Formats: sequence, C-alpha cells, structure tokens
Amino acid sequence: RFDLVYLVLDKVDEKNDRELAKHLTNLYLEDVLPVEFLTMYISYAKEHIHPIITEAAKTELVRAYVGMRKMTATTRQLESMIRLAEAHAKMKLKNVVELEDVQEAVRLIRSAIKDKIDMNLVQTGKSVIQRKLQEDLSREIMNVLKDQASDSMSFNELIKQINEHSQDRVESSDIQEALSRLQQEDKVIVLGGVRRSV
Amino acid sequence: KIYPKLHQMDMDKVSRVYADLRRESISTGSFPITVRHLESILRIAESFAKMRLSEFVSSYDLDRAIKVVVDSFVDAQKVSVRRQLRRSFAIYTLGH
Amino acid sequence: FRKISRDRGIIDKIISSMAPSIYGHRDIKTAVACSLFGGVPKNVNGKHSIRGDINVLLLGDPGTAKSQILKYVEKTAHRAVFATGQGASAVGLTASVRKDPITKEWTLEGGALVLADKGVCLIDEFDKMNDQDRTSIHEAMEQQSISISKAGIVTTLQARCSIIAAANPNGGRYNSTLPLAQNVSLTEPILSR
Amino acid sequence: SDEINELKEMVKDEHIYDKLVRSIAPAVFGHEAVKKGILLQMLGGVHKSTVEGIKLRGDINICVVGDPSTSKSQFLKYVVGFAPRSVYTSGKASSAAGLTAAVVRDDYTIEAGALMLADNGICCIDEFDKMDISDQVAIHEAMEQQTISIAKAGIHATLNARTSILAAANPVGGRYNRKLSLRGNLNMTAPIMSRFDLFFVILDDCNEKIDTELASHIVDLHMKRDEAIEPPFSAEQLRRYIKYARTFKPILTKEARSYLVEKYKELRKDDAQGFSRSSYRITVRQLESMIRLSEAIARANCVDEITPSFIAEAYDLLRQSIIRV
DNA sequence: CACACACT
DNA sequence: AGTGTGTTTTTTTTT
Ligand SMILES: Nc1ncnc2c1ncn2[C@@H]1O[C@H](COP(=O)(O)OP(=O)(O)O)[C@@H](O)[C@H]1O
Ligand SMILES: [Mg+2]
Repeated sequence: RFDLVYLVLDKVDEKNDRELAKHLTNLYLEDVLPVEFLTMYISYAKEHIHPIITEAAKTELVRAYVGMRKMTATTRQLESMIRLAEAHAKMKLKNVVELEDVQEAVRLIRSAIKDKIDMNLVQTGKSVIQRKLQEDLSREIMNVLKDQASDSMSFNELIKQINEHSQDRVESSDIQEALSRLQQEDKVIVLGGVRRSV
Repeated sequence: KIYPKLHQMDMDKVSRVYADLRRESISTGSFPITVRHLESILRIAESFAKMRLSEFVSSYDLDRAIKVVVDSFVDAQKVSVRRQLRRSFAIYTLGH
Repeated sequence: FRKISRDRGIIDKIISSMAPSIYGHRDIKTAVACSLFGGVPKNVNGKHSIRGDINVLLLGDPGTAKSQILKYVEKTAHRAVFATGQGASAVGLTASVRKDPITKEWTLEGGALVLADKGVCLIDEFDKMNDQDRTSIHEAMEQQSISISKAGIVTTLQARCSIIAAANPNGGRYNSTLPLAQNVSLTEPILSR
Repeated sequence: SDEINELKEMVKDEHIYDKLVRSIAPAVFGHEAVKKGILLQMLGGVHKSTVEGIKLRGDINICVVGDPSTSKSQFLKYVVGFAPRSVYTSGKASSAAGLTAAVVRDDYTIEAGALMLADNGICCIDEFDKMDISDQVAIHEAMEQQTISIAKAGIHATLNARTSILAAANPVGGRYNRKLSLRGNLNMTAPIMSRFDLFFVILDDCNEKIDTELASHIVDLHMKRDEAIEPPFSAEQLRRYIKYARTFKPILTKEARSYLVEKYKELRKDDAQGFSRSSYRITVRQLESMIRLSEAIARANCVDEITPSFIAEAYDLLRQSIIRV
C-alpha cells in the first residue's frame, strides 16, 4: 500500500556510463533553477491550496480502476490514484483535480508496473502452483504407499523418494505442513517424522 | 480417616498378570511394561479400596483395579494386536 | 459416608458421580475418580518410599471437556492447583527462586508444583508445552519431591500431588491402528512413569 | 420516548436482521456476511453457569478471516473507533503488555489487558496469523472458560475474561489460498480454533464482475463524495438497541430444542468423511455456538425464547462457514 | 574520635 | 554559652 512505487536500478549503458561519468567529471572539476525557492514555495502551496476532484476526473478514476482490474488491482492502489491526482492538483496551485492528473498517475504507476501488474508478487498469469504442488505430493504419497508397506513410513525415506523422481530437492517441512493442513480438515491424518493416510 | 491396607492380597494373580504383561511389549503397538507399572497397579488397588471407603482393602475391589489397569493397557495397544491381547486377557477380564 | 459405604454399588455411583456434566466417558470417570481417591502412600525402612499419589495421563481430542473435567476435579479434592502446561515452565512449576531487591537476597518463589503438593495437581495443554520443562516435571514427580540447588538455595521440597496430564493426539485424533507411541508426540519415559 | 418508538418500529419491522447490518460498518464489502457476523458478535451471548462447576461461556468465538487489502481491516477500524471500549491490535507486532495478562512492578501491579478494556467487548484483534503464539497462549486460557491467569509468579489475578472474540486472521501471503482452505491457511493452532466457534471463511479472487460494481463503489465510498451513507440506525440509537437487545435473551423452547437437535444431526451429516458424523468442526463447543447464535438471531427483536427460525439461520451461518474448502 | 552551625 | 552532628557502567550469572 504505497502510493507510487519506484524502481532504482544501477544498470548503466556504455554510452550512459560515458554520460554519467562525464557528469561526475563536471562534479570532479568543481572540487534557471532556484532550488532554494522550492522549499518556501512548496510550504506556501501547502498552506494555500486544497485540491478538489472533478466528476470528470471522478469518472477518470472509475474507468482507470476498472481497467487496472482488467489489465489484479488494489483498493490501496485506488486510494493511491486519488492521492496522486490530488497531488497533481497541488502542483501549479490549480487547486482542482484534473483529468490529466489521473492520467499521469496512471502512466507513472503503470510504468513502475512494467518494471500483469505483479503487485505484491501477484501475477494473474501463473498465479498459484499450490494445486500442482499438492497433487504432486499426494501422488508421491500413493507411490510410496504402493512401494512401501503401511500407510505411515519414515520421513527420511520420503525425502529420499521425493527428490529422485517425483519432484526436485524439497524440504519435508512443507510436506508436514501440508499433512497438518489436510488433518485440520480430517480428510487425512497427520503424524508429527511419518506420514499416515486416513 | 480411611486407610485401606493390603493385609490380604492375591500374590500369584498379580504374578500371572505381570507375566502376560511380558512378551507383549514386543509388539510395535505396545509400550514397555516395567516394575513401576506393577507398582501403579498396586496403588490403583489402594485407590479403589479408598474409594470403597473400607479401612481394609478388598480382594475383589483390587480385582477391579487390575481390570481397569489391564483395560487401560489394552487400549494403549495397536488395534491389530489389541484384539489378540484382549482375547488373551479375557481369562483375566471376566474375574474383573 | 459410612452408611453409603456399606451400601453396594457405591463404586458405580461414584463413577457416575465424577464429572456428571460430561455424558459418557465411564472409564475416564472411573480413572479420574480413583485418582481423586488416590493410592495409599508406602514407605520402606524410613527412606525407601512409594508414592500415594496417582499420575493420570490423558490423551483427548480438542473440545473433549478435558479442561472442564479438570475444573470439576478441582473444588472436589479441596487442596488443588491448575497447571496451564504451556504457561508454566521448569522453574515456574517445580521450584522457583526469585531475587528480592527489597531484602537484597535471592528468595524462594512459589513453585506451582509445591502448591500442588498436599493436594491434587491439574495439568493441561501438557502435550504442547516445553520438553525441558517436561523433563523437570519427570524429575520432580519421580521422588514426589523437588530438589533445587541454585543461587545459593539448596532447598528440597516435598511434592505430594496426584497429577493428571491433559494431552491431544497427533493432529487431535488418535489412530487406533497407529501405535500409541506414534500417536504420542512426547517421550517414552513420561508415559512409563 | 422517541427512543422507545425507534425500538418498537425496528423490532416490529420484518427485516430487522440485515437492516442493522446495512447500518453496521461502512458496508463497503458487499458480502455483508462479515457485517452480520459483527452484528451477532455485538449481540453475542450471555455467559452460562451450569449447576455443576462447568460454567459455559456465552460469548461466541468468531473469525472474519479476510484479506488485509479487503474491507475487513476498515471494518475493524470502524468497530474500534465506534464500538464502546474495544481493543485494537495491529497484528504485525504483539506485546504481552497489550495482551490480557501482563506483569508490571510497582509494589506489584498488572498491566491493562485487552479484555479488561474490552469489558465483555469483542477481541478486535487483526492478523492472528501475525500475532505471536507466545501472545496467543495468553488468550488460549483466557478464551477457555473465560479465565485469565498467569502460571508465573506474582499476584496472577484472575482477570474476568468474559468477552467476545474475533480473530480476523489474515492467511499466509495475506491473500487466501483456495488450496489451503479455511483450515490450515495460517499458523493459528487447532486447539485455539477449536475454541473458535465459526469463521465465516475467507475467499479471495480476481472477480472480474466485482471490478464493475464494487470497483466503482470504492471511489464514491472514498473520495470528495465519500457520501455513501447507510445508517438505517443512528450511532447513539445503535448503542441504545444494542443495550435493549442485551436486556432480553432468547431461551430454547421444547419444539425449538427438538428442531435444533435435529439440525445438529444435519450438521453431523454435513461433517461426513468421519466417525459418528463427527461433531469435529461443529463440535460440542460449536453446539454451544448454535445455541448462542440462535439467541443472538433476533436478539435485537429481544424475543425471550429461541425459535426454529433462529436455529435455521444459525445453520445457514454454519454452512457458509463450512462448505468452503 | 571532633569541627561549623542553631540555638544553649 | 550548651551540645549536638555530619564527611570513607562492568561481569559473570543467571538462563
Ligand atoms: N461428554 C461431554 N459432555 C459434556 N460436555 C462435553 C463432553 N465432551 C466434551 N465436552 C465439552 O467440550 C468443551 C471443550 O473442553 P476442553 O477440555 O476445553 O477442550 P479441548 O479438548 O480443546 O481441551 C467443554 O466445554 C465441555 O463441556
Ligand atoms: Mg481443555
């Protein structure tokens, strides 16, 4: 629930390395934009302006949110849209939220998105693999039961079979947690160590 | 005021009881049986006799104590052996 | 009490008497009631001794009145204590010493098992609580007394208390086909004692 | 007098249930099941003292498990900022001082507990997957039999833990895992949830349809408009008929008793794939749950007797808290 | 033990 | 003038 996430990457091109290093050279050598006026100006802008959203900007928010749901999207991201639009209304002291305020909010957020949205590590494509992981674990359990007598058998041997054929090298803690989860529904029984079937 | 005493007792009944206790812990569903288990049976007999409130322990009340302890043991077993063990102890169960 | 004692069927009535608000559990009622009565303490040659108190081990599914069974047990045996199990520890339950700034020396802190001594000891949530604390409880119960030698306090306290541990099966459900030791997440020595 | 008239009109009206629900909370989440759970927990149930020592807790133990992104967080903010003497716990951090039982020197004192500040109010904690088990165990004993005590040295005063409880837990990864179901999506243990009567489940999905109506809803709910007001009942009046509902409490009638026992049998059938048609999820603890839920249903009506309609509605709440896997 | 204060 | 009264963090040790 950040308003506007940014990404700072130190991946510099050779020509970009030349340019940045030349900027350093200029910095090395010394060893209109008022800059200072910005602080007092922004203080007075805060003390003066109170942004107001327009119904046109309101519908901008509407279809931006529904699209970001389609192109999934966060309510906090929507409140962030509001904050960004109000902050743009704050710039230039226009005192009123505009359509282009919301549009630049959208463009900045989406530019950060491309880095669907992948917010909070949530991609609609390949969203969850827990179905396949649970089914693979269960199939390995039936394989062990066919191979090894009794429904319950030692966890070390399970760690042995899971890696060779069924799946990659994975810790038995995940399997034990899954078994405890299944027991909490009583569809299966949990032990501890050992994995007993219902 | 009540302090039941084991003045009368069934030595060999308890003897055969602990004998059956043996060669059962060999079962994977069976926990080991030790001397402190026998002392447990004795103190269960004392508790039963106190429950009977007589100042002297009763042999048959002690028998019910044996029955309760052996039933607890049988419940502790794996159900597969539990049936065989309950048939084996049935020679003890009827006396209660 | 004498008149009912000579009345027959008293034992069955007592079994029905213990925790009536828990329908069923005839064997459980029998066990807890006889624990309340407790065995006769025995001592040999003055030094060798046999406990007169009963340590009930209970495995119960969640929501099976175990805590409420304990609550009915207490107020019935007069002298009583409650062990939350997870809440207490090795020091807290068995024997505790507290540094006392007002007096400026280490002082004994009331071990809840000492509070258990002379009365019934309730134990709950024990299958989930700390294992080192469990070993401390083993030590304390073995001699019916707690011996502590630390912080200059070398005292030993008698702990005569009928204890009743409350436990949940692995996953909350005991598997009868499963061996008890596999159904139990705790040590073998404790079930032995 | 106008207060009495408002009570009369609201108890006499047909949809007294869910009218208050629309009145309760910002209702920004359109499901309103969470809000009616909030309603019932407002009404809750009175602690029950049996003839034996087993004094039955009256406060139903409910979860409203949902996402932190979803409206449950805002609903809990509404409750704490509105519901009298309610305790708010963020969830990410747990300090034993804020919990029910704590130790403060000077002589000797006890730090203020959540339930003492609750004063039978709901445990409005959030993110139970995020509170530490070291702090969970404080409420384990507390929500067992309404008993706050400390096994450690001190005064260990028996603080009166008679309070409603709301875990409001957020599962692993915050979002709900359909794979992990209602049970096991979270660290919160089986015994502590075994005390928890109902959960009202958690469901999270992209929900393309909701992106049309409720996505549009958020802005109007929150913005210069922020005027989606739905208080069929005033706040002051809200507390007033909360008090009035607590004045009268339904009791099972013989027909209602038979109806509820048969419906518990139906629950037992519903808990198939087990022995005895196991109580299991809907345990004897949850049998108490149905009893107190039937009490809380039409508690605002202040009916002095439990009716089969209340039992059926509680059954519906059970189902909405069951079938989800 | 023995020397500055506060009256003695 | 009676006679009274005041000054010499650390570190293990739990755990
Ligand atoms: N046979 C029974 N009769 C009556 N109440 C019972 C019975 N079995 C369980 N209960 C109820 O189960 C509830 C849970 O008890 P408790 O010991 O706290 O559960 P847990 O098994 O989680 O430790 C109690 O309120 C008790 O009344
Ligand atoms: Mg209990």
